[PDB]
Amino acid sequence: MEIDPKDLTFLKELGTGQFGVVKYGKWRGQYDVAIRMIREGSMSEDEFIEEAKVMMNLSHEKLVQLYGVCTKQRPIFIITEYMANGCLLNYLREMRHRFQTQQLLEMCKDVCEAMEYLESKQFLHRDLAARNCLVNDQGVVKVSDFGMTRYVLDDEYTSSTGSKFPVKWASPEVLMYSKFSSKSDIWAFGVLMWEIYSLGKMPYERFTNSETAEHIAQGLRLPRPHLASERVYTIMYSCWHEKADERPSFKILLSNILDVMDEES
Ligand SMILES: Nc1ncnc2[nH]nc(-c3ccc(Oc4ccccc4)cc3)c12
Repeated sequence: MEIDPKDLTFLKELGTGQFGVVKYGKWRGQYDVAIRMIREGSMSEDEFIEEAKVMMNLSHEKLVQLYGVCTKQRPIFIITEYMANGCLLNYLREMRHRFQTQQLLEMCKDVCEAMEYLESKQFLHRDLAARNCLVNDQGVVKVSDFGMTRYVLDDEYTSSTGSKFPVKWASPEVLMYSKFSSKSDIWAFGVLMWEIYSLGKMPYERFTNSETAEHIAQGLRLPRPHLASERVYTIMYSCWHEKADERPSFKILLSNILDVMDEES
């Protein structure tokens, strides 16, 4: 819903992200929030604003909430639930010796639940990766920046061969046909699981985007992480079926996750 900046306070700088500067602050006094100032020239504003009202109506505990927006000025402001521990990728790397596999599987339940809610609303992410997931003060993981890639003007960020396109998280049908589906978000979730159990290592770190695309196209798949059990690996590997219809839905995935958690007792 629209927010009068009168009701906001800027308290600290969190840094500049892919879509502009971000700061920590307070909304209506009692709400810790992160206000992002949208880089000018980066977004299709009208389309993004209209879709923002939709992402406002998406609510789930494991999804970084959108509390409102300031659109009658530029740069547009986006007021979101504040995640004290920052990006999940850097959270994974900083506490490399402080995560037990039970906490890792928890982080996977969190992501899978958020993506199952997004699946059930027939809403696509289009860029699921650890760098777009955030962690709050209680170690809980939440998805964010969902559907944001739909509104980027830079063609490098959108085209299959763009220099900034996340090939290493993309399914074969996204690289070859630009066919986005919940199944491509599932492929991406598989890669994300690999990020989690790898404690934040870059998938195919030493591959050019092209080399990755071709290897993926010919059957190469990420190696089982050291901290991943044969059951966890089975789940993230099942996310990477060549045939989209052969990949299990996020609901079936969450169930498998819960089965592994139960067997981890
Ligand atoms: N919410 C944060 N909490 C702590 N640190 C942070 N750094 N950056 C952000 C951030 C802020 C706004 C934002 O817009 C959104 C929000 C939800 C969905 C899509 C887009 C996406 C990310 C952030």
